[PDB]
Amino acid sequence: ELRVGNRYRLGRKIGSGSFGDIYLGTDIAAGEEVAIKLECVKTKHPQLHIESKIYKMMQGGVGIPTIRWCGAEGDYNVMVMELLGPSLEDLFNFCSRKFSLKTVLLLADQMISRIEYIHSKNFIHRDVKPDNFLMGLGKKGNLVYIIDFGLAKKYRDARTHQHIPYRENKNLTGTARYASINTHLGIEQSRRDDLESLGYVLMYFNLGSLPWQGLKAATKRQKYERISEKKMSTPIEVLCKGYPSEFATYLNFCRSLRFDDKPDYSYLRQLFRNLFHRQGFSYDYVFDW
Amino acid sequence: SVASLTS
Repeated sequence: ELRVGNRYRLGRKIGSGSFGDIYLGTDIAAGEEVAIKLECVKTKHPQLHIESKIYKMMQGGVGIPTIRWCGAEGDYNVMVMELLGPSLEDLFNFCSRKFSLKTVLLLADQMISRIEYIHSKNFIHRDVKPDNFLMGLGKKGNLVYIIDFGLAKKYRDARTHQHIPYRENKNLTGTARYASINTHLGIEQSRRDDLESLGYVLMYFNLGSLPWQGLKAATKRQKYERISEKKMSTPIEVLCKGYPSEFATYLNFCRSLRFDDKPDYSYLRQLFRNLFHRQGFSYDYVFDW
Repeated sequence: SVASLTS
């Protein structure tokens, strides 16, 4: 039978991205289902092995998937991961693209913490979006995991904590829908951008769509300009109209961080915790789904 | 608009 690593049976393709395809797999040793990421060896962009190193650097952190095997086999670089549950985009669609405020706030608290953990390990993620957060399986079904480190990079030296240098004139990295304003402006990403993107993710969950989503264009050149033009022309107070002020406060705080500033993650969690209590919610892990 | 882009 077809097995990567002599050990993982290849199953159906369950996802695609710029940095490889993802397949279901089965560990023949245990019958454990896994996720198998494949990257063609003849790729412009040797990346998967770097992503695997970052996963190894983050192992043991709460909400970080476990890497089971990496290696080269045939025409592919292979990374085998623990299989997680549905993504938040999956669950959003499952819930008919409506999440309650309670579910949004339960998710926000964990997502801020996942991003903080990555930053604590000296990396920025650079591709924060609903598809890249997955719920755990079974017992860990209440835990939000973060995936996809294919665009991640160090923002500071591990020993000296010297921050990487500021630059402009950069081409867009990440996804147009959730990228920070500064990314659209060509500015080097830093910690603040991961958190701004999360702010757009949270308003997406509240609204069902973002105002710069689904714009008519033709070229990809012109489409990203359309998005960058809309995102900038929509004030945060307009974006967040009809929702608690904490969401605007969150976004304004992220936009006000300087390039090398350390975010106050505890402040941002407490904005939403305070709202959670005001609403009378209990942190009982009853999500909408 | 949802494609992962590289620098």
